[PDB]
Amino acid sequence: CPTHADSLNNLANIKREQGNIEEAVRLYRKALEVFPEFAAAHSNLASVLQQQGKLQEALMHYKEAIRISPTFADAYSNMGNTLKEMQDVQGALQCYTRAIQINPAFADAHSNLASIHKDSGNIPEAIASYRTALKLKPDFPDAYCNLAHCLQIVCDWTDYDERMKKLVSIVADQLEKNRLPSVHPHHSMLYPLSHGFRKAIAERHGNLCLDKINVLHKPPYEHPKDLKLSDGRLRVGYVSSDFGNHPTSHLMQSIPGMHNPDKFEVFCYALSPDDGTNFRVKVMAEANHFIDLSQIPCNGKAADRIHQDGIHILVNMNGYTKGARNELFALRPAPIQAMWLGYPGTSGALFMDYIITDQETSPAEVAEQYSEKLAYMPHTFFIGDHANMFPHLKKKAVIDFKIYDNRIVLNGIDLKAFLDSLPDVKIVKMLNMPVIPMNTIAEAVIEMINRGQIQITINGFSISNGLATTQINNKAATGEEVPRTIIVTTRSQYGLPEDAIVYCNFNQLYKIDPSTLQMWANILKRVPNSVLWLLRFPAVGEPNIQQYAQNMGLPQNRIIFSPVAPKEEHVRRGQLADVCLDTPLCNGHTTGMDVLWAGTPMVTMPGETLASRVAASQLTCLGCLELIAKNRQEYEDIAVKLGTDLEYLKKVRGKVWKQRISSPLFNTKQYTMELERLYLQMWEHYAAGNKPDHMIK
Amino acid sequence: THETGTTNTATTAT
Ligand SMILES: COc1ccccc1[C@H](NS(=O)(=O)c1ccc2[nH]c(=O)ccc2c1)C(=O)N(CC(=O)O)Cc1cccs1
Repeated sequence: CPTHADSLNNLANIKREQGNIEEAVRLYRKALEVFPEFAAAHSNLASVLQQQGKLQEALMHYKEAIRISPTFADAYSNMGNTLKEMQDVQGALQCYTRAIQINPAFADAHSNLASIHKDSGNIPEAIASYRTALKLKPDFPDAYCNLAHCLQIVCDWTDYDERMKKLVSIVADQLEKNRLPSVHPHHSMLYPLSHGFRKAIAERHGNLCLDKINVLHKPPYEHPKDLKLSDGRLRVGYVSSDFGNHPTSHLMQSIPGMHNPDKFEVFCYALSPDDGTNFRVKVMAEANHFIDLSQIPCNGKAADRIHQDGIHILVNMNGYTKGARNELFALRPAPIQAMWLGYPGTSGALFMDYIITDQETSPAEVAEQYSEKLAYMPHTFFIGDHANMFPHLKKKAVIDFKIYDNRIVLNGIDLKAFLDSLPDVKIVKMLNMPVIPMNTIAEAVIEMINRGQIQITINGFSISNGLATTQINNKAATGEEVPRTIIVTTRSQYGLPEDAIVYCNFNQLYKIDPSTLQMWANILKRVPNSVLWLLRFPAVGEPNIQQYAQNMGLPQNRIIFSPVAPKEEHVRRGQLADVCLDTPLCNGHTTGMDVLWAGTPMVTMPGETLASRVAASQLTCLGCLELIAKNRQEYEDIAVKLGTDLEYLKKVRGKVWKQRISSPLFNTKQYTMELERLYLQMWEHYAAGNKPDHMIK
Repeated sequence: THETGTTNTATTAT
């Protein structure tokens, strides 16, 4: 009787919705025993197999369904999602467009197509396709929420207030109904969700990893209970997809080689293949052991490898980011597993014991935001490799085109040597700043900039246009090598005014909300002639920001946009700003380190989420408590005082310029030593037979 | 930046 197969298939669909994936698989397969040419059952089975990480087996059943039913649009759209996950974008597009050609009214396929456009950087098409999906299927949480992030990306704040209301409403309903929330964990920081909801979002995405390891039927691992097998050394394993040209390496690439080999054995587990860059070379050369898990795609086999190395502390540097294999942590190959640096938030997951943070970022009163126990670094948990990557910015000189420290700037390894042969340079006391007068050399340098020349040679020294670094040395532009030439950086290169205060923010525009721009507008209105310097990130967000700024009483000529730049130029041109205005919604993280390395004071208002308090943690470690605001009034007042009291601005810029060297903020050696002391507190705690507890010293 | 999630469609047998 046909109801037999149909009933098994429809019951399986219910079981899938309930989260009982195993039982759903069983019922789908029973349906195929009863009715072998059952197109729907082939496709529904492939769906749950995809959810279990059995991608090739899912593809096979999708094709079977389509062989049985060539116009089965559900199967084409579902297959597209599997191909997208396998990184076959053209295959995914071919499937989605086939499904929509079969059924133009197929809401889900329009939304899945939109997700390709969103990931490709084609935000207008993504918005169009998400809007078609919501028109066809008005109750559609994935489409609504991913549309909302599209609008965040381009700073479209049309009906932003009702958007946040409905986002929160959708999450509440999904959490109450035991469904996976349609807001992603890495985005939950951006919306006015409760801390409970953000933690629950995290836990649910973590649960996805369990469905993919449960099919491995692996028993629990036996873990080391001492250090005898490792010669008294603690074995630390750093797991990351980002050993390569990625901001995480720009932060911590020095740390594996700075560990003390008398008490630590360092294993780096790469989740990505070798991208050929010096970042990957350095970690592969300096770690005691380097293991390319990108060659071991089975998470059961990869976890076995970790466990065979005898790791004591395994460090999750991905969290919920591209390239993560949190399945590895779900299998628990190590007795202690910690979140660190790469992901600004909680995993919400039982399989992570600790998050490495600090008392400024994560004060004890807000411990309930995290599923992990808190493990404190003594100053800030943030770190950057700037002192190793960008030593040419330790010193600077200027040209007195008339004296400013940030209108025409020179940096270089050989800059001092160059200046030794210019007898008319003046040394200004502010740690000392040399000042080139408006002489023959200065005119040639300024002429190079105005004509867009690439570089000139003066007294045997190469002098480079700071806009042309990729034509001179591509490896210098990326931060893989220290630039060799003397580089010239000027406000004229970016259209910034020579006679006014520059406030900057170099973050992606999705970190800005209406509340932030209003606060920036309040500041500019109180500092005459000052401008705000932002990035085209993306470009299509520029007219939205200009329009909202103008509605707040700010003419368009008050906001200047530049393009996104290679890493080294992005850090170097921070020297042209007077002040950085941090985004309170989600602070600059890497970019906070970047701007302070240039000596630019950063004003910040720490919030409640981890992502909203990082900049203040950085400024506390730096030693500039006067840059940290307790509320919006203080944030504006601090920024206006810096833009109007020029003696105070010189004082505060002088602090940053000096303390980036003398404070712990950029000191990777001290960081690694304190990191080691924290690892040993963790290990001893476990070795005494205790479950994880807070390590706040 | 992570890949945007997608929506699988469940087919009802009739
Ligand atoms: C190699 O860079 C990866 C790799 C993976 C993920 C993010 C980045 C990277 N983060 S980073 O710390 O390095 C970095 C760089 C330049 C930057 N230039 C600026 O003007 C302002 C900020 C900035 C930040 C990034 O944010 N990019 C922007 C994007 O996604 O389109 C990609 C890049 C653009 C120019 C070189 S790289």
